Amino acid sequence: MRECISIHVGQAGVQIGNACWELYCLEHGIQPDGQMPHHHDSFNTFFSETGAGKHVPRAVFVDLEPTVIDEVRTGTYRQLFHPEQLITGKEDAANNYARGHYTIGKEIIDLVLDRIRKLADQCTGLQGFLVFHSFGGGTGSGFTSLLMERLSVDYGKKSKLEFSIYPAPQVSTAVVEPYNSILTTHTTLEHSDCAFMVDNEAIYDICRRNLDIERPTYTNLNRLISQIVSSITASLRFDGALNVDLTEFQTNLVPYPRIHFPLATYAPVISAEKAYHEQLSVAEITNACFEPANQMVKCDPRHGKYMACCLLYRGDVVPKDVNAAIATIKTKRSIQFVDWCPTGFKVGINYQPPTVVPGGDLAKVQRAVCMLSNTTAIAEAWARLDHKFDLMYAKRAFVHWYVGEGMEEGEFSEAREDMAALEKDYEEVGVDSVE
Amino acid sequence: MREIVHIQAGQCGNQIGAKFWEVISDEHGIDPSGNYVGDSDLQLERISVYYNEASSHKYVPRAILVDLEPGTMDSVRSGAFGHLFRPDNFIFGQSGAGNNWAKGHYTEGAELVDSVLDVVRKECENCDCLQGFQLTHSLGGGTGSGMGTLLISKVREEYPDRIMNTFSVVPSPKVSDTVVEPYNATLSIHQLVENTDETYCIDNEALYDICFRTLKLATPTYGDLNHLVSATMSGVTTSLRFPGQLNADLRKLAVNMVPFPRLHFFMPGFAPLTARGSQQYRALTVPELTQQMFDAKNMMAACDPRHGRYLTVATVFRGRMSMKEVDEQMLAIQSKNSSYFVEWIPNNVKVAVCDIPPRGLKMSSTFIGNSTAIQELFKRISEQFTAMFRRKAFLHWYTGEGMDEMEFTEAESNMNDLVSEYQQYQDAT
Amino acid sequence: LVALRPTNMDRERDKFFQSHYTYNPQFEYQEPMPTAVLEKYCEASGQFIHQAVGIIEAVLEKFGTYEHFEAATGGQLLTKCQIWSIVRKYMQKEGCAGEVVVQLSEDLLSQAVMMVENSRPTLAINLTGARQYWLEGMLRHQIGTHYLRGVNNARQPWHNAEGRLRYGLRPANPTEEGLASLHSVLFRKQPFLWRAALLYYTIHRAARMSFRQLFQDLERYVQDADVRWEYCVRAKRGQTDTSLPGCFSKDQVYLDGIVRILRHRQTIDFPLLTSLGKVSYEDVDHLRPHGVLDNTRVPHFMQDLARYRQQLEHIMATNRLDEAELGRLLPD
Ligand SMILES: Nc1nc2c(ncn2[C@@H]2O[C@H](COP(=O)(O)OP(=O)(O)OP(=O)(O)O)[C@@H](O)[C@H]2O)c(=O)[nH]1
Ligand SMILES: Nc1nc2c(ncn2[C@@H]2O[C@H](COP(=O)(O)OP(=O)(O)O)[C@@H](O)[C@H]2O)c(=O)[nH]1
Ligand SMILES: [Mg+2]
Ligand SMILES: [Zn+2]
Repeated sequence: MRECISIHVGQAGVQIGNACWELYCLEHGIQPDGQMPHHHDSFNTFFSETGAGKHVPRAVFVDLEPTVIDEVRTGTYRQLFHPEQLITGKEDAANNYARGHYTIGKEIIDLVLDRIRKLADQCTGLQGFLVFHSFGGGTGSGFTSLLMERLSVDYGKKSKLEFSIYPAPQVSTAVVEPYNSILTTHTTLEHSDCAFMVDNEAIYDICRRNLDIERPTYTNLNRLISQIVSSITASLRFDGALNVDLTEFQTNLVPYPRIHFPLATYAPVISAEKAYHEQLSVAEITNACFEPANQMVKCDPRHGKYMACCLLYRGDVVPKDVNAAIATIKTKRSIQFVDWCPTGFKVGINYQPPTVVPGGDLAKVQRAVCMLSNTTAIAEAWARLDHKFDLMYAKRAFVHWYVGEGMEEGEFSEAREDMAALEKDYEEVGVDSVE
Repeated sequence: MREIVHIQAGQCGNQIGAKFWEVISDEHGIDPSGNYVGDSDLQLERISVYYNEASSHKYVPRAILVDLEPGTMDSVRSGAFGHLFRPDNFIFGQSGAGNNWAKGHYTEGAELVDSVLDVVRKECENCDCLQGFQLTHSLGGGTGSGMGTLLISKVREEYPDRIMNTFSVVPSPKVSDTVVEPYNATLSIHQLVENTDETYCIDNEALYDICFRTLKLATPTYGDLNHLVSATMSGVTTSLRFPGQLNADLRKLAVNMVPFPRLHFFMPGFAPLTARGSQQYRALTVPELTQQMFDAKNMMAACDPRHGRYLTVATVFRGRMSMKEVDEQMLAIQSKNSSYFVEWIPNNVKVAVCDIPPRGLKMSSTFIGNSTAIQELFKRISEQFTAMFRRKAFLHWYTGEGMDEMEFTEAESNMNDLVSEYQQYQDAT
Repeated sequence: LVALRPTNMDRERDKFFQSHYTYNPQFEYQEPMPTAVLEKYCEASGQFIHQAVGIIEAVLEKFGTYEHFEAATGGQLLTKCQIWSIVRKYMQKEGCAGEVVVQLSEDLLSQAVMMVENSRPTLAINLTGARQYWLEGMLRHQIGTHYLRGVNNARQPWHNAEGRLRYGLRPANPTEEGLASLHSVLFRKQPFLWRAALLYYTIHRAARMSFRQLFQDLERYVQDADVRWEYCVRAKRGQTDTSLPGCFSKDQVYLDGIVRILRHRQTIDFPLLTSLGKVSYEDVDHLRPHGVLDNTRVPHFMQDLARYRQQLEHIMATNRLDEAELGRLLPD
C-alpha cells in the first residue's frame, strides 16, 4: 500500500529496467509471465495484481526508437509487462537534446503522462517516482527534462528519484555529451528531488579488479545497478529491523535545495572463487564501501568531504556491529565530514539477504550494504564538464543542429551561467565556518 | 482501579510496546489469545489496571498504537502476541512522517491526531478511575517526536490533572542513527518540558554497553534492548499492579522525584544483570543489588553520574526481602558517596518494595535517578543543534511545512535556559 | 555595513536622480539603529585631508579624469567566470583553498565584504565594476589581510572582547584597514590610493554639507552619478534626514591607517603584525611575549619581505607621501 512507479526513458533506462525487473521477478518468486507457484504485502508496492495469479509491473517504458522496446517485446519478458505501457516513438532524438525536448518528444509526452496518470490513480499510497535515464543520449536528457517538468507541475509534492548515468571523464561514446548534460542538468536542477550519480567507467574498473572479469558486457553493469536499486527499495519491499522510506532519503541526503547529487556505492562485490578466504565482516564491508576504489563514480572522495551518507544493510546484520563500524569510520581522519554536520549517517537494516541471479557473476552472500553518499568531490566533476562545454562552445561547434531544432543560443549561455552558479555553491559550502 | 492507558508512537515506540506487552502478559499469565491461563489470583486482582476484561472472559490490553506507515504496524499484527490487541486500535496513516518533525507535528499528524484523541477518549470513559498516561516513543524519528508531542499537548489540554509518563529514547552521543536528529530532539524537548510530568531518558549506547560488557552478549539484537526497557517499565508499574510491604504509585514517584516543575528527566537502571554463566558464582543479596545500581556502567543513560549530583533517587525493589536490610544499604550508600548527592535535600532516597519477583529470579530492583549529570546530554545536543542551525542546513524541509526560524530560536533558547537551571541547582549552596 | 545600508536606498536614489540631484534623501534603517557605533563615528577628522587631496590631484594630473584612470589602470570589466577563476587561483596561492564561501552580488556599497554567515567565513564580491588588475588587490585586502589576521587572531589569548581587555589591546583599526588598503595596491604599476583618499575627503565634507551639496561637491573629482551616489551614502550612513550636515566617519580609517603604517614601516615587523591577529602596530612589542605563533599564517605576498618593503616605498612615491612629509605629519 506504498506504491512507487518506475519510468524508464531512453535505451539506457530500458536496458537497466530489463535487469531490474528480472531481479525483482527473481526476488519475489515471480515467473516471467507474472505467475508465482519472511515474506508478507511485499510485492504489492511494485507489482499490481489482476484477478488471476498474474501480476504486472508498474513500469512505463518510453522510447523514441522502437528497436530496444521491440527487443523487450520479443524477449523472455514478453508476457510480463502491460502492453499499453511500452510506448514507442518513431524517430529517436539521435543524441540531440532539442529533438528530445522540443520537437519529437513533444508529440508523445501527452500519451506518456496519460499512462502515468492511469497508473497513479490505480494506486492508493503512491510514494514517488523512479526515473531510469542516461545523461548523454538525446532522448534521455531531453525527454527526461520534459517529463520531470510535467510531473512536477502535475504531482505537486511527491518523491522524484533519478538514476542518471554521469558522463565519464575519459570514455565517451557520444560526441555531444557536454551539451546534453548541461541542458538536462539546468532543467532537472529545479525539479528532481534526489538524483543518483553512476558512471560506466567506474563500473568497468570494479568489474575488472574485484569481480575478476576482464571483458564485461552492458549486461554486467546493468546487473550491478539493478542490485543497487533493489537494495534501495528493500526497505519498502521487505520487513526490516530499521526501515526507511524514500522521503527519508530526500530529507537526510539533501541539505540544500540544489545540492542533491549523491553518488552510489555497493558492497560486497566478490567473485564466486574468492567467496571463501574471507568471512565478510560487516565492519569489513563498511570499510569496503568507504574505500575510494569501490565507489561507482570516477571521483576520489579524498578530494572532497562527505556532507551526508546513508548506508542500507541487508541480511544477517546486528545493529551493534554497525554502530561500532560507523564509530570507527568516524574516528579516521581521511574521511572528513563538514564541520557543520556532526551527524553524517542514516542507517537502515533489512532482514532479507540479497539474492543472486542465476547466470550472474557475483556470489551468494549473507550480508550486503548499499551506500548513497552526498559529497563535495562531485563538484570537481562538474568543472570538467563545464570545461568541455566551454571549448565546444568557444567555436560554436554543433550549435546549428540545436538552433535549427527549436532552441536559442541565449539558452546555452543561461545554462552555462546556471552550472557556474552550482559550482560556486559547491565551493561555498565546502568551506568552513567562523566563530 | 487506577487504570493506565498505553500510547505507542513511532516505530521504536511500537516495537518497545510489543515487547512490553509480551512481558506484562508473561507476568499476569495471559495466553497469546488474550485469555487468562494463570495460576495466582493476585494476577487478576489488579488485572484491570492495564487490561480490560472483554466479554466471554477475555482480556485486551489498553493500548493505542499510532504510526504514519503501516509497515511496522502490520509486522506487529502478524507476529505472535499481536492477535490480542483490539484491532480497532491500530491507527495508521499513509504518507509517513519521512523522518521529519514538521510532518509529524503540523502537516501529517494534524490528520490522525483527531482519531487518536477519539480512541483515547473512548478508553478514558471506559476506565473507572484513570491513573495516568504512559507514552512510549523516540526522539529522533519524525513520527515519534512530532506526533507524540502533539498528542501530549492535546491530552494535557483535555486532562490537566492526570499524570504523564514518557519513555523517550534519547539520541546516543557517539553514533547518530539519523542526520537531522538534533532538530527533532530540540523541538520534542521543548514540547516535553512544556507539558510533561516525567521523562525517562534512554540511550541506545548505554544499552549496547550493558548487553556487551555486563551480560556478555556479542550479538545484541533489538529484541534484547527492548526486553531490557520493558523490564524497566514493568518494574516501575509493579508497585501498584501488585501488593507490597511498602507500595508505590506513579503519583508517588512524580511527587518524590520532581522538586521543580521543569527538572523532571530521569535516568533508569535495572539490577541484577548476570550473564548466563556468571550467575551461580554470585550471591543475590540486597547489598549486591544496591551496589550494582550505583555506577556509570549500569546507567541506561550515557552520562557518568559522577560529573554531577543526584538531585533525587527512587528505588523500587521486588521479591521477598527484609526492609531493615534495604534501609541499611541505602544508609551506607548515601554515606560513602556524600559528594555525589545534593546538600540541601536530606534523605534523598525514595524506597518502594513489592512482593513478587519479575519471574525466574529471587529479587530484582529498579533505579530511577533524577541527577544533574544529564545536563551534559542537553549541552551536547544543544551544541549540535547550534552548529546545524548556524549554516541553516536542512532548514528548508522544516520551513516548507509552515514552521519558521523563530520556532528554532525560541526552542534553543528554552533548552539553554533549562541547562542553566540544571547548572544553577547543581552548584547551589 | 548591512545595518547602516538604508532600507529605502533605491526609492530615495530614484527620487534623487529624477529631481536632477536637488532632492535630499530621507533614509530609513532596520530598527534599532546601532546608536553606540553612530556616536563613535559622528565626527570627521581633517588630520590627513591634504594628503587625501594630494592623492586625488596626483591621479587627475596624470590621468586627467578618474574615468580614464579606472579604465587605464584597472583593466577590463570582468565576467562572473573570470572572477571565479581569479579567486580560485588566489585561494590556492594563499593556501586557504576550500575555507571561504564566495558569493557574487550587485548590491554592495564596496568592491567586496568579508563576512561571517552561518558562523562561517563568506566573501561577497560586487560583480558591478569588478576589473582585471584591481580584483587581485581586493583579494589581497579581504583574504590576504582581513581573513588571515582573523584566523591568526582566533588562536590568540585576545581572540574575544575579554581577551582584548585582559591583554590591554588598542583597537584593531586603523591598523587593520590601513594594512588591507596598502595590500590592495601592492603589486600595481600605478598604486594610487584613490578609494582611500576620496572616502576620507567625502566624509570631511559630509560633516559640513547636505547630501545635495556633497553630491555636487564631488563632481570636481568624479563625474559618474552612480559612483558619486555610492560615496555620498557611505559618508552619510545612519543619517536619516540628509538635508542636515553630518557623517559616518568610519571610512576615514583607510587613509588614517595607510599614513600611520607607512610613517612607522621601518620599525614594524609585518609578518609578526599579521601573525598576532587583529592588533594595532603599536601593540606588537607589548603582545609579542604572549602571542602563540606556531601555526599562524602570513600572506604569500609577504614571503619575499625585501620586495614587500620596496612596494611600500613605491606606494609612497606614487601617492606623494615621501619620508620627510610623513616625518612632519607625525613627529613620533
Ligand atoms: N549502464 C549502462 N549504460 C548504458 C547501457 N546502454 C547504453 N548506456 C548508456 O547510454 C548512453 C548512450 O545514450 P542513450 O541514453 O542510450 O541514448 P538513447 O537512450 O538511445 O536515446 P537517444 O539519445 O535518442 O538515442 C551511453 O553513454 C551509455 O552510457 C547499459 O546497458 N548500461
Ligand atoms: N531502543 C530501541 N530504539 C529503537 C528501535 N528501533 C528504532 N529505535 C530508535 O528510533 C529512532 C527512529 O525513529 P522511528 O520511529 O523509527 O522513525 P519515525 O517513523 O519517524 O518515528 C532511532 O533513533 C532509533 O534509535 C528499537 O527496537 N529499540
Ligand atoms: Mg536513443
Ligand atoms: Zn576592508
